[PDB]
Amino acid sequence: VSELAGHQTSAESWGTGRAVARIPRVRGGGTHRSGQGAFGNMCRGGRMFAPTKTWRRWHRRVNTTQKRYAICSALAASALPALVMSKGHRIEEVPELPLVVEDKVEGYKKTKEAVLLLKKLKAWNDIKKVYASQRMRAGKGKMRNRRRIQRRGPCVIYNEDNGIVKAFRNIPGITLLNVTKLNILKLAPGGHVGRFCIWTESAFRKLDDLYGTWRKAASLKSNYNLPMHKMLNTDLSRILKSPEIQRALRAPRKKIHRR
Amino acid sequence: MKFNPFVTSDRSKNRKRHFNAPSHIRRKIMSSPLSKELRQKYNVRSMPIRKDDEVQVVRGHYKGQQIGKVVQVYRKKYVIYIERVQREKANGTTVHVGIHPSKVVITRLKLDKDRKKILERKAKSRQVGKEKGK
Amino acid sequence: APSRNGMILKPHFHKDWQRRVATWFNQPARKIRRRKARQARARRIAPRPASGPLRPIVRCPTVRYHTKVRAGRGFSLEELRVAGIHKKVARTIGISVDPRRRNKSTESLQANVQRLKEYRSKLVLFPRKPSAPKKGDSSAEELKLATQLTGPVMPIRN
RNA sequence: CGACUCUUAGCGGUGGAUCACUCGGCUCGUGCGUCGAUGAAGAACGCAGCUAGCUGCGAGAAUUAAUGUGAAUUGCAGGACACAUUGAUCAUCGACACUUCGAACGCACUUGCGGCCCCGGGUUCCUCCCGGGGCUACGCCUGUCUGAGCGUCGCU
RNA sequence: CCCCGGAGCCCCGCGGACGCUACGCCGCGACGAGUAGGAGGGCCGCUGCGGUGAGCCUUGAAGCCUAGGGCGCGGGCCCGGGUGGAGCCGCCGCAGGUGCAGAUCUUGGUGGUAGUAGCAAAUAUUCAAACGAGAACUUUGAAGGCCGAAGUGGAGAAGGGUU
RNA sequence: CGAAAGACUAAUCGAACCAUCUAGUAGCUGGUUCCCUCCGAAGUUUCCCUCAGGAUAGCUGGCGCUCUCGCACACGCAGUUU
RNA sequence: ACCCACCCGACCCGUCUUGAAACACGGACCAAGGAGUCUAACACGUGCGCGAGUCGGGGGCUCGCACGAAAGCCGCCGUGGCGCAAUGAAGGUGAAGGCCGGCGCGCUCGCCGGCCGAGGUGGGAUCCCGAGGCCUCUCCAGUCCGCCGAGGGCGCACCACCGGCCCGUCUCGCCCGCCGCGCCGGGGAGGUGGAGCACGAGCGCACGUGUUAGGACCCGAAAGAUGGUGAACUAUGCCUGGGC
RNA sequence: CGCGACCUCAGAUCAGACGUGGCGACCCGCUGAAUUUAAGCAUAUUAGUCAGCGGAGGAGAAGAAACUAACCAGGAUUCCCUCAGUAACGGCGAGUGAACAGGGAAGAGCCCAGCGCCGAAUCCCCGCCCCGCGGCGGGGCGCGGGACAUGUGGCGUACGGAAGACCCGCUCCCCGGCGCCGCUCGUGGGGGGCCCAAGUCCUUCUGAUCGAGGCCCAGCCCGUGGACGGUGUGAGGCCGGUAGCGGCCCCCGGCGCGCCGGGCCCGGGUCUUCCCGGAGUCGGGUUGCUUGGGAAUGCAGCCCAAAGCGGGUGGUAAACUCCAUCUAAGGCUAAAUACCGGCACGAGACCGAUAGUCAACAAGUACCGUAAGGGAAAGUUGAAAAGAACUUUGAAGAGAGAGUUCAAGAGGGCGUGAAACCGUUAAGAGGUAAACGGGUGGGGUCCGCGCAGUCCGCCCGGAGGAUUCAACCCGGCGGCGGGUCCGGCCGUGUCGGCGGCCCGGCGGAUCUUUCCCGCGCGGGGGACCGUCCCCCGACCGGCGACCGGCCGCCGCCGGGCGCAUUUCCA
Ligand SMILES: [Mg+2]
Ligand SMILES: [Mg+2]
Ligand SMILES: [Mg+2]
Ligand SMILES: [Mg+2]
Ligand SMILES: [Mg+2]
Ligand SMILES: [Mg+2]
Ligand SMILES: [Mg+2]
Ligand SMILES: [Mg+2]
Ligand SMILES: [Mg+2]
Ligand SMILES: [Mg+2]
Ligand SMILES: [Mg+2]
Ligand SMILES: [Mg+2]
Ligand SMILES: [Mg+2]
Ligand SMILES: [Mg+2]
Ligand SMILES: [Mg+2]
Ligand SMILES: [Mg+2]
Ligand SMILES: [Mg+2]
Ligand SMILES: [Mg+2]
Ligand SMILES: [Mg+2]
Ligand SMILES: [Mg+2]
Ligand SMILES: [Mg+2]
Ligand SMILES: [Mg+2]
Ligand SMILES: [Mg+2]
Ligand SMILES: [Mg+2]
Ligand SMILES: [Mg+2]
Ligand SMILES: [Mg+2]
Ligand SMILES: [Mg+2]
Ligand SMILES: [Mg+2]
Ligand SMILES: [Mg+2]
Ligand SMILES: [Mg+2]
Ligand SMILES: [Mg+2]
Ligand SMILES: [Mg+2]
Ligand SMILES: [Mg+2]
Ligand SMILES: [Mg+2]
Ligand SMILES: [Mg+2]
Ligand SMILES: [Mg+2]
Ligand SMILES: [Mg+2]
Ligand SMILES: [Mg+2]
Ligand SMILES: [Mg+2]
Ligand SMILES: [Mg+2]
Ligand SMILES: [Mg+2]
Ligand SMILES: [Mg+2]
Ligand SMILES: [Mg+2]
Ligand SMILES: [Mg+2]
Ligand SMILES: [Mg+2]
Ligand SMILES: [Mg+2]
Ligand SMILES: [Mg+2]
Ligand SMILES: [Mg+2]
Ligand SMILES: [Mg+2]
Ligand SMILES: [Mg+2]
Ligand SMILES: [Mg+2]
Ligand SMILES: [Mg+2]
Ligand SMILES: [Mg+2]
Ligand SMILES: [Mg+2]
Ligand SMILES: [Mg+2]
Ligand SMILES: [Mg+2]
Ligand SMILES: [Mg+2]
Repeated sequence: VSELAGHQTSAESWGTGRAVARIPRVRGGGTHRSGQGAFGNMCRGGRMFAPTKTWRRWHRRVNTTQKRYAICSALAASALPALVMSKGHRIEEVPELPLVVEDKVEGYKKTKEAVLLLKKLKAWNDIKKVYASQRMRAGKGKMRNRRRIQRRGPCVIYNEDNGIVKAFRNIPGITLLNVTKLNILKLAPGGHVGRFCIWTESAFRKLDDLYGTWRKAASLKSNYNLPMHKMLNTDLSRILKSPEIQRALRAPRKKIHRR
Repeated sequence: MKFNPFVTSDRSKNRKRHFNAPSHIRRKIMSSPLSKELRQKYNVRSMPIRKDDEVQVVRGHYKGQQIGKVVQVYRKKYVIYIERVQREKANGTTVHVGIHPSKVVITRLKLDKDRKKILERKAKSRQVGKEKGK
Repeated sequence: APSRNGMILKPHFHKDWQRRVATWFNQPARKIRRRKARQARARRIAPRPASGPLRPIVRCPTVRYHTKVRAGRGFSLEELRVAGIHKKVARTIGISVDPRRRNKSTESLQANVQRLKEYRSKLVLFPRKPSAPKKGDSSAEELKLATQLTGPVMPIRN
């Protein structure tokens, strides 16, 4: 809000003794705006309490490994059909979930090709659902150039644009990434972890060179490896009804002694 | 999307641009499609509508297959008046009802020299793009 | 008033500081502008290194830095004299010259002569006209590179 | 039942909250970075067929020319134009034009008084008189012309 | 002296809820004032952003109103009907100029007071007519009165600026 | 400015008015916006140009941790008494 | 939930106050507005990443930014910050001890070989060992499985105590060293000051509370300062007119 | 008593030039408070900050060491990060507070006076010609004026310079024009103009659609275009745009080639002989301000007042002494940097008409004030004005009918139309002001019923009626689970191959310069170590990591089975 906002008046308080109320009141004149109420956050005209400043700490800076950890986490759950389906993406009829494709797809220079591809791969019904979501936004962002809203679609990770990013462009829903420049804002939109992507074999090879396997450095991010796991056996149902453990448990007291 | 970083995509800016548009610019805004018949012949989608073209109204109340001659172009009001597109006021007097140019179709153009040269310029650019696409 | 334990601390917000707050919303826009301007300057100085001129090796001052070595401002006159480059010319071939540098020890001098010698070896002086006189190199070492050198020219590695 | 009063609801008033709109703001950024005695900014007074205000312009006054555009402008009139023609209407704007105050300049601020050169009526240079035109601020530099001094000399 | 794919089961170790959003579900006891103040939880509420609801909406959105039907301890909420006429909401996250009875608070509006106070300085009006929809007040005529030439008369200055 | 009353200086005078410094300072008045739940005070200490305020102890809450054993198999502590 | 009736109960809220229904203040009524904010610095708590490190800025390389003024990467990855070492005003100094054997007279002092290597007491969650039961449809043999376990151990963290080491300082003492033998340098014993060491816990990011500096919860002075406008009222002087 | 030089001074409406005011976000020079903090206050602080005056530019200022340092030394200025809330200052309280180094952004360096040499070799203005002329210039020609020796120009300035002799190697740089060629990064520089994809297809809602289903061919078309706006609701395809190394036309820039006109005979080292520095300034004393600068950081006034192996600095006053380091008292200079004013654009987790600027509107307007100055309120009929013809009552405003509109329960301050408050209509009540809590009653309003609500669901028994099964085999498909791990793929731990090791790469302060290449160092090999991969065998976790057969079981389809069965229905 502007600096001068509210203070461009010259207004003194009629002190006590005049009845009225000790506010600074507009000085002199034969207008409506005379002996009014200036400056106070409560007055009409007035001046907002704690006017907003530009030097509010807008930007927010995050540790680099943590950023990478998130981006690994999103990738890891771009596998897992459950996490992709739960994130909404109609991935029912898709052939294999870390969906990787031939690298002619770098070639394509026309939406025609890019859509045909998506229909063969059965990824179109996500795009279809994007069209279905296209609707008007609720409220004031309508009058501030955020008027329409819709779904996020299939990600498409490419290794090099040989034409591709032109091809997939008008197809609403699609975002294109380079592998070498991935982004958590796009791999986990809403801060929500799953997301159906579509890999290019050239790009899908490059992932291990970028992120490093568990027994090999990144070899592309100088000093980095994957984050180690805290617990390895995630399925505790496989643990808890093992021989080794159930051997060593007292028998479950389960009678219900009511009052 | 639009990628040109000197265009606007800003409701307030586009509307202000529109409503406070100058006559010669309004000419372009007030354009209207050719009939499929002419679309075939001239290789042109649409043309800036003019004082005495022949025209169908396509949508609204006056939507109909009659071919009325244009009567005048009220560029201030973003509208054109058409021959029998009119309504009787309280006291019997006919009043030319406005139709917006874009909800109308030009069946017959009023061809002058300049209109002829315009159509030659638009058709040529269309065929350049088809040659570039091929 | 202070309450039970804490740094008895002095902030410097008693002047009208909000009148002189300097935001950094530029900086991205700035960073680009420099970068464009940088790429333009390269393109202007066509086969010449983007870097600038070549600069001497030089030790830092003080006990602290002492052990490290930087690029200096420009080669001394003795170093040009010994290498055998006329000081007025050295500017014209992309050799930084300062003339305010003393030269105390002969270990720093011979190193910096060696630098210039090496430079003169791996330099490709184009002739003034396309018709080729003396000094100007062969059209072989010219066609094979009218290439710019990315980064600092012959970088110093401590 | 009666009038009156209180309460609730219906409908009507008063009033302009709410909601929905937004050719306006506020903030951040980019590029450029240009006023004036060749009269600036600012002020004044003018100018439309009907126009008060806002805007736009300057006695060529809601504008002239030019170039681009290519049929309007339109509240009503009237008109033009042949829109197979430099051609309506907008836009641009390089040519032209630009009343009076204002640093503001003949001197004054009454809008008053002048001087000096030339031109038309007036004369037949007879000065008057009237009208038109061009000069007439201060400071300062380079030169120019006229000079001043028991300032320093020379020759007579 | 035998096997539960069959002992037939009050206990079953062969497999295990109708139950198991394990931030879930269930059982036993105890206890429950509260200013200032502190903490927790709010599927309480407002506005905007990323996600998400193949959400809702001219076969009627928001708001508004309702002696209609309900839910919740409560913040609140949901449905019916009316009115309205173009947008709006649920969930998961993020963000804040986020919830009013008070401030002789600010701006706008409305009452009671009240058809009340009041329309009392400087003697004065009456009759007829005309116009006119309409006359206590206009105009004309007649009468009765006043200012009483230091004027309630006749002319300027300043000021107003078309009176 | 005053034949003096601190009179008068554009309804303002024991220091005019206008704009700014200015959102001047305030140990002092006033106000300070939804629900449920749980815990729940102090007005006493010493110091202070301190006595209508602070500081510091005290009294409150919150976060915990370390251990204890009703899982037939307990050590320590108390606004008591012996 | 609308209205009415009746019995019982029942003073008007807000607020300052030991005490408010008060003859204490604010409040006719309704709508909208309206007050603990943001920045910086500190501290503690909590969450995450990495960990004797950590770090990201600032800068740079990748794009016309549609989304990007983002995202990514950097022998800059670390100049540098904080951290990993203190203590002294400073010149400066700077965290090891033990044991064993030998050689100097073992002189609780000086020098040479070997071994262990962060001391010890009490309490310590927890692990570990475990006599012994306690049965099995018989009399004994007898491996397997438990359940408990008297008794005994290693003892985390943490606490209390005693030792030890480093810097400052004092007191008392006796020896070593060499390019410079000196108003040179080095050590020992015993106290005592240190925000110390005694097998590390930090760094960055985020949220919360508190405390401050800022307009700093919102409203409020009397004043103070700078630069300008007024003598059309009125005060006094002067000029030129009028009047009694 | 003249005339003539010069010197110092006047006057011109003399010829020709310039300066004056504005704006002020940023910038340079002065000037300079007080609120405030210190819980009082006077030093301090607020603050070299507001106000005041001056002067600029597209930036300004600064800037080529009289510098840092004390190192093995750096090397103009500005800017950022850091130094650092540190050294220091301070009623040593409140509080205040730099610099060097280090890493970056950028990077660029120069010229006089003097000292000297050169016939003033220089400059300005006149006038005549040729070109060029909207940033007054080139070339030539004039006994045409003047400036200038009280010093103009070339060489030259501390990084040394000049003049000499011989060592060497050889000779393009600039401008005034006139042309002409390649349109020269947002991927054709800048500006202007004018252009360029695809449905108003079906049906159906609607006042109007832009909405909802649909549109065999793989999916209506286009899609480098599904930004945005407009158009009677919500539009990739109606229109303007949007995309594109898309098009065409203008103009202008910038750089490439040719010709002419001029200028321009422009080096380096080596040895010798010469040459060399800014005075009322430094420095001191002082007083006042200023600074973190403390026995004086910087600026001032006044007084004193220099030197030349000098002078200045070397963060504690002074003397002696060595070292180090610059060279002051003259000047110019792009760049990274700043920008709440201007012109022109772009965007937003901002505001949405008591908000957001005072100002969405004929706002710095109306209005007030003598004046300085103060300073509002105020957006919305509808898709379209279709803004109510006509009839009638009234003097008229106002009505009543009629009409327009999807609607006037949208009627020109008109979208929606809350509350306070008022009118009426309906209902109910009424001597302790009203209102309230708890508890019942009565009446209303609607809401749910029922014209029996006897509510359903399993299983069973009986009684009626109707289709094909189930049970079973047979054929097919699919699924599960299993072990023989049977056969093969799959992967964990271990061992064997030293096998990838050079046909496996990185890393290393491990080594070697027997190596190679480039100049003891750099790069690359070559050893070595650490790490990552092939070959087969063996053991083991045989792991949801899979296949193939076989087995068992399940399910579906079709075959079989016609009816004591298995269904449906009452
Ligand atoms: Mg405001
Ligand atoms: Mg809303
Ligand atoms: Mg650089
Ligand atoms: Mg009523
Ligand atoms: Mg209003
Ligand atoms: Mg309680
Ligand atoms: Mg409380
Ligand atoms: Mg509408
Ligand atoms: Mg906000
Ligand atoms: Mg209220
Ligand atoms: Mg009365
Ligand atoms: Mg008169
Ligand atoms: Mg006073
Ligand atoms: Mg305040
Ligand atoms: Mg007090
Ligand atoms: Mg508690
Ligand atoms: Mg009190
Ligand atoms: Mg009292
Ligand atoms: Mg009370
Ligand atoms: Mg009383
Ligand atoms: Mg009081
Ligand atoms: Mg009151
Ligand atoms: Mg409110
Ligand atoms: Mg913490
Ligand atoms: Mg604290
Ligand atoms: Mg605060
Ligand atoms: Mg105040
Ligand atoms: Mg004072
Ligand atoms: Mg000026
Ligand atoms: Mg004070
Ligand atoms: Mg105080
Ligand atoms: Mg005081
Ligand atoms: Mg100061
Ligand atoms: Mg100022
Ligand atoms: Mg400059
Ligand atoms: Mg200098
Ligand atoms: Mg420096
Ligand atoms: Mg620090
Ligand atoms: Mg200071
Ligand atoms: Mg000279
Ligand atoms: Mg559209
Ligand atoms: Mg639309
Ligand atoms: Mg189109
Ligand atoms: Mg000071
Ligand atoms: Mg000293
Ligand atoms: Mg300068
Ligand atoms: Mg308004
Ligand atoms: Mg309003
Ligand atoms: Mg407003
Ligand atoms: Mg409104
Ligand atoms: Mg309205
Ligand atoms: Mg409204
Ligand atoms: Mg309606
Ligand atoms: Mg309506
Ligand atoms: Mg209305
Ligand atoms: Mg509306
Ligand atoms: Mg009644």
